[PDB]
Amino acid sequence: KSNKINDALNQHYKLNVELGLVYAHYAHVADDEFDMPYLGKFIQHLSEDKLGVHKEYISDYFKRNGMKLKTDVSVAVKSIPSDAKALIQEVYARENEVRDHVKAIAKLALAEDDYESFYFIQWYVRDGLKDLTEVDDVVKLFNSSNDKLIIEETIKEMV
Amino acid sequence: KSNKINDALNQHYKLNVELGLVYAHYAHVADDEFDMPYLGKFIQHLSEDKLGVHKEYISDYFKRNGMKLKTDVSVAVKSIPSDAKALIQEVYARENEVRDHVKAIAKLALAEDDYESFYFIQWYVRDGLKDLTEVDDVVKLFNSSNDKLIIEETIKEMV
Amino acid sequence: KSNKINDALNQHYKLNVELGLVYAHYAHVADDEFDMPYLGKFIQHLSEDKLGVHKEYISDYFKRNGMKLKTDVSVAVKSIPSDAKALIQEVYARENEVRDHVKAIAKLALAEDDYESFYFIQWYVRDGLKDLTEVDDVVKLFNSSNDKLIIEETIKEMV
Amino acid sequence: KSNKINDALNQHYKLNVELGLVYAHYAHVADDEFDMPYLGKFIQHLSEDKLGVHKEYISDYFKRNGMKLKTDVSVAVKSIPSDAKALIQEVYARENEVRDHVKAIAKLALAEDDYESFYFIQWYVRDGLKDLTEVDDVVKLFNSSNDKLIIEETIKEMV
Amino acid sequence: KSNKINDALNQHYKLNVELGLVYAHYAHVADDEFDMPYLGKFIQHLSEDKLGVHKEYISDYFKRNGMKLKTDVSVAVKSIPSDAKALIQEVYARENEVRDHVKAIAKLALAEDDYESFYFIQWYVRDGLKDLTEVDDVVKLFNSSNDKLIIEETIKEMV
Amino acid sequence: KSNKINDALNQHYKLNVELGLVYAHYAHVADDEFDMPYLGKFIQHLSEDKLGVHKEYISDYFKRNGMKLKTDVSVAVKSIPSDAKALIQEVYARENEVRDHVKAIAKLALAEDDYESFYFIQWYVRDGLKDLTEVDDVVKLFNSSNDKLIIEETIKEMV
Amino acid sequence: KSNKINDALNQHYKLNVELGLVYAHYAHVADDEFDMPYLGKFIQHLSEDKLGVHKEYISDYFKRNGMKLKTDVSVAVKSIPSDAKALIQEVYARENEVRDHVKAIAKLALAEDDYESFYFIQWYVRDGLKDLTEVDDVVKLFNSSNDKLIIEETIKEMV
Ligand SMILES: [Cl-]
Ligand SMILES: [Cl-]
Ligand SMILES: [Cl-]
Ligand SMILES: [Cl-]
Ligand SMILES: [Cl-]
Ligand SMILES: [Cl-]
Ligand SMILES: [Cl-]
Ligand SMILES: [Cl-]
Ligand SMILES: [Cl-]
Ligand SMILES: [Cl-]
Ligand SMILES: [Cl-]
Ligand SMILES: [Cl-]
Ligand SMILES: [Cl-]
Ligand SMILES: [Cl-]
Ligand SMILES: [Fe+3]
Ligand SMILES: [Fe+3]
Ligand SMILES: [Fe+3]
Ligand SMILES: [Fe+3]
Ligand SMILES: [Fe+3]
Ligand SMILES: [Fe+3]
Ligand SMILES: [Fe+3]
Ligand SMILES: [Fe+3]
Ligand SMILES: [Fe+3]
Ligand SMILES: [Fe+3]
Ligand SMILES: [Fe+3]
Ligand SMILES: [Fe+3]
Ligand SMILES: [Fe+3]
Ligand SMILES: [Fe+3]
Ligand SMILES: [Fe+3]
Ligand SMILES: [Fe+3]
Ligand SMILES: [Fe+3]
Ligand SMILES: [Fe+3]
Ligand SMILES: [Fe+3]
Ligand SMILES: [Fe+3]
Ligand SMILES: [Fe+3]
Ligand SMILES: [Fe+3]
Ligand SMILES: [Fe+3]
Ligand SMILES: [Fe+3]
Ligand SMILES: [Fe+3]
Ligand SMILES: [Fe+3]
Ligand SMILES: [Fe+3]
Ligand SMILES: [Fe+3]
Ligand SMILES: [Fe+3]
Ligand SMILES: [Fe+3]
Ligand SMILES: [Fe+3]
Ligand SMILES: [Fe+3]
Ligand SMILES: [Fe+3]
Ligand SMILES: [Fe+3]
Ligand SMILES: [Fe+3]
Ligand SMILES: [Fe+3]
Ligand SMILES: [Fe+3]
Ligand SMILES: [Fe+3]
Ligand SMILES: [Fe+3]
Ligand SMILES: [Fe+3]
Ligand SMILES: [Fe+3]
Ligand SMILES: [Fe+3]
Ligand SMILES: [Fe+3]
Ligand SMILES: [Fe+3]
Ligand SMILES: [Fe+3]
Ligand SMILES: [Fe+3]
Ligand SMILES: [Fe+3]
Ligand SMILES: [Fe+3]
Ligand SMILES: [Fe+3]
Ligand SMILES: [Fe+3]
Ligand SMILES: [Fe+3]
Ligand SMILES: [Fe+3]
Ligand SMILES: [Fe+3]
Ligand SMILES: [Fe+3]
Ligand SMILES: [Fe+3]
Ligand SMILES: [Fe+3]
Ligand SMILES: [Fe+3]
Ligand SMILES: [Fe+3]
Ligand SMILES: [Fe+3]
Ligand SMILES: [Fe+3]
Ligand SMILES: [Fe+3]
Ligand SMILES: [Fe+3]
Ligand SMILES: [Mg+2]
Ligand SMILES: [Mg+2]
Ligand SMILES: [Mg+2]
Ligand SMILES: [Mg+2]
Ligand SMILES: [Mg+2]
Ligand SMILES: [Mg+2]
Ligand SMILES: [Mg+2]
Repeated sequence: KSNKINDALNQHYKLNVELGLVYAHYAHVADDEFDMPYLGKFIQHLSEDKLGVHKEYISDYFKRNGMKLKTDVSVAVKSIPSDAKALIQEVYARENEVRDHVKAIAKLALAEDDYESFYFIQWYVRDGLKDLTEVDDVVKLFNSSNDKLIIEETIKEMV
Repeated sequence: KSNKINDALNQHYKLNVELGLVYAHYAHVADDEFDMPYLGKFIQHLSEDKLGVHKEYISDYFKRNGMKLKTDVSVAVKSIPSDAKALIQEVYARENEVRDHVKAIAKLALAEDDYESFYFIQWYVRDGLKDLTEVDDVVKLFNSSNDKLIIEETIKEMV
Repeated sequence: KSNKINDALNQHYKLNVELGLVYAHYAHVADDEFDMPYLGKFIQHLSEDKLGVHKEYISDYFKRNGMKLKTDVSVAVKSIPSDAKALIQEVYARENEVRDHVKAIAKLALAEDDYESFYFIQWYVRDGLKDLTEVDDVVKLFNSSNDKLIIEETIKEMV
Repeated sequence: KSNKINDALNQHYKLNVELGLVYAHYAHVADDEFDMPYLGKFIQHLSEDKLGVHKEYISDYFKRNGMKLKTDVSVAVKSIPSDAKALIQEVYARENEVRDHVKAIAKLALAEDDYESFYFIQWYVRDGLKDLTEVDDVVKLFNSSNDKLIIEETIKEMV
Repeated sequence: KSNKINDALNQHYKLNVELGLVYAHYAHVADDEFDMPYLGKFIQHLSEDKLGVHKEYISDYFKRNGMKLKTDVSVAVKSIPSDAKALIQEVYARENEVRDHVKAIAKLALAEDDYESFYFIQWYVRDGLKDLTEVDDVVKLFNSSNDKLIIEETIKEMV
Repeated sequence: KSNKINDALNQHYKLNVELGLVYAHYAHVADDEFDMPYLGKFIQHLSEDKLGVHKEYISDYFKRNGMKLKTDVSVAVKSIPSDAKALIQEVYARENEVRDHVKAIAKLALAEDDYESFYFIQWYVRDGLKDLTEVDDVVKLFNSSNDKLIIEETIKEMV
Repeated sequence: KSNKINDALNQHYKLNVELGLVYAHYAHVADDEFDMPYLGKFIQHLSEDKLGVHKEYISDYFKRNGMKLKTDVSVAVKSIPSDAKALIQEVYARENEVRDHVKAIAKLALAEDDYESFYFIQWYVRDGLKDLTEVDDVVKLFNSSNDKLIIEETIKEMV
């Protein structure tokens, strides 16, 4: 097993956990402070996504190839974006950074001739683009209407 | 809303998140290092429990009564118990401490005449005893047999 | 049986009856004067709630523990809020006062060592918070959009 | 719209509310003090009848023809009939007075050439006679047997 | 675990066992000596209630919190009430005393900050009032009719 | 009716009640102290057997033939066997004594030419042998394996 | 088509055939000599896997891209591992070597810009890790218990 891939995947595990905890806070704020419970449910589903399969796939993959899991988590939510559009724009920015880290891991697996890892990362390559697409669709709405309740209703059909 | 109850519930939110992240690591170790995948699935279900409804009930309760959510999370898993029995014994110890914190919150709600909070905490009072009972049943097995595969098979029927 | 609990529960019976009659008027006004029939149906359901189980639970509880029922009802609706948002804001204020009276009854039952009464009041402790949450969700909409028909459509899915 | 019909219908709304609150008390007393829970359920159904459709039909009719609703309610139950037969005899007397008020409203609608109102009142003309028939059937039983449990059993099949 | 709560719950276990054995005798006598087999089945169901879940909940609760079970039972039925009404009146008296013991245990749990115990006792707080209500409904019948077969038939529908 | 049969059956009623209360304690101890919850459920089913039909058949038989029921119960569980095998061995000993008392009642019924009683006792003659067979099958396991969890699993299929 | 990829895939075809024939022998020995028929069925399923789709996918892929199939097979099973744990440990070693050959083919396809081949090999990259995981799970059991029949029973649920 590759130590650099092991480290890179342990950092991605850490990123998904910390992002998931931030999104859970953002989801609470979207509902409570911004009166957009469907925006909150959208962000909450992203939170459970990062804290669910996004982190468990890595821990399960480690079991198979003899890599070691590291749990080292530090996250504090110290400021909140000022309104709902800024809130989901901040979610978009974090999701775009996820794509960059995933790209680095794919590049490294090919450099290490670690084709089991390149394969494993394929899911994340795809899911990074679709999570970002789902978020971008929501960011769209805030530039498409000035009525929070119209946006809310549109979110309800986007699940 | 009570500031002391708000602080006490924010600390319990923090405890459930951090416990959930530790259990996820313990579940990985139970399977990978100790060859007890059903012990791992038992601990993993506890992890999803703490990181799921145990934390979301608090955030949802805050939305209703005007309390504020705090996300301040710090956890590192720096040593692992040496074998499976010590692993689940350590889970038992953490679950027993949960009962003590839950008791303090119930006592405080009555002191504050905060009966909505005393009510909310009732679930946790009960779930604290049953989570501890489920864990204690697993600790039982390691003193009841010296065969890991017998214990494993018994865990598989305890879900 | 406690005379003070009996008096406190008889006043709560009186409050639920009088609130129910006011809400029935408010529901009529929401539909007829303000053109918001779904706001009216929301308020009408609150009216039937107070005039239904909220009052009958008390009368039934009295049958069990030997307390006496008092019927002494006086209510006149002499002014109406000027628009729909003020109408539902006034409903919110009344529902928040209900929480305070419920809290006093819980405190008194513990003071009297009347644990059957503390138990009975638990439903009301919970229902006070959820009725207030349902009303607060509707008050949200009037600060989320300036289009009565958008608010109306959003109410129709909130039942 | 007719002001006299509006006033006459507002008084009938007031009568149905106040009668409904009295019957709810009578139903409680029939069960608790007189040991006739089925007599109580009979009277309770009359209570929900007056406090339900009997009052809501008027408020809904007002929405259609531009009449105004008045909520002005004053009722105290200060004495209770001494036994069950007197209790249901008192219910009969109140129901018979309802017929007289309904008759006055029908007479007035014809005098005003208000045929929408004469039509609306037709339901009440009929329901006044059948409510009084249902009550009279129960009053029958107390002159037909001296055994409360026989009367109770007969009430249970009369719904 | 609290020693005083342990003792108080062990005495309640003892009370439910001894009451259950007395009711089983009373049920036999209601059928055989008093010709009221449905009164007997009513009392027999109370007997199985006390000797069933009323005692097993305590023993199961002890397993969870580390309290010890005591079995110390002494009961002799040395006199029987003279007729059926006195028989069920005596059942009522015993059930009313159960409420008082349950109240003492709830008061003690709050005094000990034993919120798991206060929670456990909630069932008994409620069941004490409803068992007493069921018995009181049967005592009602003996003051409502002088015909044992009418009372019997009424009991058959009260289960 | 025979006075000696009446006395012999009243003593058997007393034996089944007292045995049932002891088994309920033994079942609690098998689960809590010995970590054998399925052994506990086996013993608990024996407890409900003695406290159920084993005692009610006698009380019902008395109703038919004019014998009198006596309730005189005295039982204290003052020592517990030291381990699970001794626990079920003690259950076996008590069940074997039941066979001897049942035999004495059958012998007495034939001596009294009480053929209704000899018939009634036939069930007990049979059930005495099968209850003892069920218990003996469990005692078998403790001499067949030294692993409590293997024994536990075998008990789970023996119901 | 690449001659080096053609040669590398023809060697992998040869490896899967020869491994499949060895596993078929090992499966026979696991059942017959070692009394572990479920271990035998596990190894037999691996045998049919290598001799089935693992070899036919290659021959079918050759049909599509114009590569030539070579059949050149030489295998003799001349010694058998001494016990069951050594038997499955030897299976593990062979499966781990399969991963190395699969890795070389993936590396070569990228070197040849043969992306149809890199794609085809992806299945094998994944199946190499899961076949090795399935085998490793069985090797686990021999270090988890010293009872062949416990291991056998555990294998039966692992299919
Ligand atoms: Cl941070
Ligand atoms: Cl690889
Ligand atoms: Cl830490
Ligand atoms: Cl409160
Ligand atoms: Cl007023
Ligand atoms: Cl109480
Ligand atoms: Cl009045
Ligand atoms: Cl007209
Ligand atoms: Cl006694
Ligand atoms: Cl507690
Ligand atoms: Cl004794
Ligand atoms: Cl005979
Ligand atoms: Cl060879
Ligand atoms: Cl290509
Ligand atoms: Fe919400
Ligand atoms: Fe996903
Ligand atoms: Fe950070
Ligand atoms: Fe903005
Ligand atoms: Fe995702
Ligand atoms: Fe996704
Ligand atoms: Fe829509
Ligand atoms: Fe729409
Ligand atoms: Fe739609
Ligand atoms: Fe596994
Ligand atoms: Fe749970
Ligand atoms: Fe920490
Ligand atoms: Fe250890
Ligand atoms: Fe839980
Ligand atoms: Fe739980
Ligand atoms: Fe087994
Ligand atoms: Fe099994
Ligand atoms: Fe099984
Ligand atoms: Fe309308
Ligand atoms: Fe409700
Ligand atoms: Fe008022
Ligand atoms: Fe306004
Ligand atoms: Fe409500
Ligand atoms: Fe409600
Ligand atoms: Fe719309
Ligand atoms: Fe819609
Ligand atoms: Fe819709
Ligand atoms: Fe009743
Ligand atoms: Fe009607
Ligand atoms: Fe009046
Ligand atoms: Fe009279
Ligand atoms: Fe009517
Ligand atoms: Fe009617
Ligand atoms: Fe009938
Ligand atoms: Fe009948
Ligand atoms: Fe009938
Ligand atoms: Fe009978
Ligand atoms: Fe019950
Ligand atoms: Fe006694
Ligand atoms: Fe008497
Ligand atoms: Fe009960
Ligand atoms: Fe009950
Ligand atoms: Fe009859
Ligand atoms: Fe009947
Ligand atoms: Fe009937
Ligand atoms: Fe258990
Ligand atoms: Fe049986
Ligand atoms: Fe004894
Ligand atoms: Fe022993
Ligand atoms: Fe039996
Ligand atoms: Fe049996
Ligand atoms: Fe089995
Ligand atoms: Fe098994
Ligand atoms: Fe089985
Ligand atoms: Fe075979
Ligand atoms: Fe396969
Ligand atoms: Fe070879
Ligand atoms: Fe070996
Ligand atoms: Fe394969
Ligand atoms: Fe495979
Ligand atoms: Fe099995
Ligand atoms: Fe099985
Ligand atoms: Mg390279
Ligand atoms: Mg206080
Ligand atoms: Mg006090
Ligand atoms: Mg005219
Ligand atoms: Mg205190
Ligand atoms: Mg003879
Ligand atoms: Mg190249």
